[PDB]
Amino acid sequence: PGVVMGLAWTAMGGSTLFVETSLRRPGDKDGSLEVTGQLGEVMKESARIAYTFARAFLMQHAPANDYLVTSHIHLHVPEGATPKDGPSAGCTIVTALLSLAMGRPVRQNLAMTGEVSLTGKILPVGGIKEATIAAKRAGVTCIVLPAENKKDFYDLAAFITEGLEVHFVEHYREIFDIAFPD
Amino acid sequence: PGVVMGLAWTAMGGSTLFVETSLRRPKDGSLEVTGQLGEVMKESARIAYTFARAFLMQHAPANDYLVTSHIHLHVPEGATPKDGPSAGCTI
Amino acid sequence: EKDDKDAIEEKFRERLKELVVPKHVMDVVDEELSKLGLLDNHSSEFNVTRNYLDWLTSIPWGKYSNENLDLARAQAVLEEDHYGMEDVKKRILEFIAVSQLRGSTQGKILCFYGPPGVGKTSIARSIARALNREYFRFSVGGMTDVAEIKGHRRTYVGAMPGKIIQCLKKTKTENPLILIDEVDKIGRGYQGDPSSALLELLDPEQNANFLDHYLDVPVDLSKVLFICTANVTDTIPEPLRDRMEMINVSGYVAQEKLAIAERYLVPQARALCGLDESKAKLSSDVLTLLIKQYCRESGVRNLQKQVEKVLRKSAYKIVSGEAESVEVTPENLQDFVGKPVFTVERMYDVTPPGVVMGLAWTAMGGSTLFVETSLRRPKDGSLEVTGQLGEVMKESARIAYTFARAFLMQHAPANDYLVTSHIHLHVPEGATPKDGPSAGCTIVTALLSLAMGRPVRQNLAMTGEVSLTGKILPVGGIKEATIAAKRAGVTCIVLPAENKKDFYDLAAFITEGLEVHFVEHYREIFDIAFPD
Ligand SMILES: Nc1ncnc2c1ncn2[C@@H]1O[C@H](COP(=O)(O)OP(=O)(O)O)[C@@H](O)[C@H]1O
Repeated sequence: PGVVMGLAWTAMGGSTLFVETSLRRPGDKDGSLEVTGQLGEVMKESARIAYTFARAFLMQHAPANDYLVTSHIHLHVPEGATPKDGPSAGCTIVTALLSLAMGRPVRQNLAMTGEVSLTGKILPVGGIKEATIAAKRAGVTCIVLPAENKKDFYDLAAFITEGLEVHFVEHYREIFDIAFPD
Repeated sequence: PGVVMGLAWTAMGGSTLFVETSLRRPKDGSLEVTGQLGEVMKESARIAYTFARAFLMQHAPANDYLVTSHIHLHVPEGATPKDGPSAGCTI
Repeated sequence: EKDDKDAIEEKFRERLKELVVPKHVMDVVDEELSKLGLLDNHSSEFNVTRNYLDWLTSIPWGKYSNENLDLARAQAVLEEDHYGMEDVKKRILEFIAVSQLRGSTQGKILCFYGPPGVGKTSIARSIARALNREYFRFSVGGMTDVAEIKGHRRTYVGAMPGKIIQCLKKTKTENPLILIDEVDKIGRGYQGDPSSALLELLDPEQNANFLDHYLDVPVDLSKVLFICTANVTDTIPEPLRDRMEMINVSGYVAQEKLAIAERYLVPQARALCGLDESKAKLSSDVLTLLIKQYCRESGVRNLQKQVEKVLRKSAYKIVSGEAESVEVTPENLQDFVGKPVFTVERMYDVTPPGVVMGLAWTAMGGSTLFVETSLRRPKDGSLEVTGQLGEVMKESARIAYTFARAFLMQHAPANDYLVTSHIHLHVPEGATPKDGPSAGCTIVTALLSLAMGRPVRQNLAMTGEVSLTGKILPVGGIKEATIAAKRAGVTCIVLPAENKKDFYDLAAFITEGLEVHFVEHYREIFDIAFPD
């Protein structure tokens, strides 16, 4: 729980990244989020946007849950030596925070990517070909992509697409059902 | 509610941008501005926040939403940098 | 081949007979002529020898333009060629008088600085005409290469002498008038620093012998009137400032702009458009309307473009056959220029509490400034400053805030607004960067007006640096600020007492109609801003 596999663009055929969340610390005080790793300014901002939406999404889904409001959460992307940037992992951060807050592991062999706004809308991201190739190399079964990237995904070669269950989403509410079927 | 469409200038012509605000937390309120916003755009948010806080006093005195609550302000497409006081009234 | 070369040698020798060639130059001619004698016409080096020797013969040696030394005639030329510019005209008249006493031509280094469009470049042509000199103009703003000043090496293929050397041939005299433009806009460069070359040009000791890179011989650059133009003096390099004599040209008020447009701008644009006075008519009201609404600069550069546009459309109208004669009345002005560009002279017609009008000065020209204060929130208060404020400007706000708190204790002890409230201070037009302690006293008035809830006296503009104890310090650009204040239609202007010299150096009509107050401490400003 608290670990979600993501997709990243790399010159060496792309790669898949992970997002790890953990409790940093065990009445009006509020929690805080710390982001570690060589994250760029755009990537750091996306974590703040994801953190705000994750808090808001929790009130509607589970008002009694106050894990994301009071607790202090540490977010780390492993392999900190390599620099990371881009809003690609915005939706991955939301799932990691939600999984940690709800204490439920995300669906196995599931990878997601795509920029997310603080209202929950999923925005298209570049490097669809690299992300899809890295997903197959990582041996994932389900891949979540923005709905606006449907043309990019279907423009790829036939032999790098079959065998992959791809989900196209517009809002994070659809990602929540896929990530946490229950 | 909390989302307003604005107008912007780009190299490839005009563009339309949205301004979305949300509650950061469920006694002084604070405003956080996200996105690759420039110094001029960041300052215009402070001016807009001050005026909107003052405008509510003369319009809805009983409404204390802006003075106490914590509001997060984000302009979508965070990868693309933005600057200018053009979006002052949209905020 | 030799016979053709012989004719080339003979014609070149004839040209140098009139010139008083220096001792070290004639030997250079002789050796080049000797090399030309033994070189064939088809040789590549023959062209270089032929061209270089031509340049040496073309440059005058000891030939001086016939200067005019009549004070009355020169003054009449200056008055008929330009309006105003008394300080510039006085220096030129004094220049002629000194030359008369000396009994021979002499040179000087002069600098004209002011807002663009004032007439710095145009007066240079009038001065040369009055002085019976030759006018030459070149610019150094944003220039990084020093080779342009002195040319390139002779052995280099496709190399030409420098602009000063090129100036000598075209002017055909050793006593020309040289104009340098955008001196304040020069900057440091990686390839080379032309500031060192400019220092030698403007140094009376160094310019006596100037070394180029093509002719490779010293040239007497003295006895040459050097005129340089700039927008501001602060950005001019310190060593260059000392060698230059600073003469200030200020902007023009609305009544001054109409006189320039009626007498100079309109006739010049009409003449170059092929029209006549009878066919094309521009009244005073349309010219007044163009200045008030279609222009905002302190100069007349933008006004000239608007006037030229009107004549261009009028010339097209008569050619197309719409009318034999075109009269530009205010009713049909929109058919020529369109909707007015500027509709409001000032952002705040009536200042609410916490709003005080200020004055700002730039290289662009004078400008008006506003300071707005508001309650950011309904143990210790805080002040937030917005806008593109510089480091100096932000610090002045801190000084003003501290003094404003102290002033309220001694004036309204029961009032704790400035200590127990969070106040946001904003200077509108946040896109434009702002810097300088000029608005120090303006910030104090804005904070005091907001705390007391009393609007400041209408049509009042103030400027001047304020100290921690309340002392008012002098500020620069008083002339530019006063012109902008007059354009903004203010009635009362508050200035530091140490700036009295700058304010009274303005023209009589500019000062007239303005209620100026000179202060040394902010206590006097409080009474003026808040009479009750
Ligand atoms: N007092 C004046 N009398 C006559 N013409 C003037 C006067 N002031 C300005 N002008 C006109 O305005 C124009 C100003 O342009 P110029 O001075 O060359 O710009 P800059 O100052 O940037 O070099 C000139 O062409 C000049 O004819």
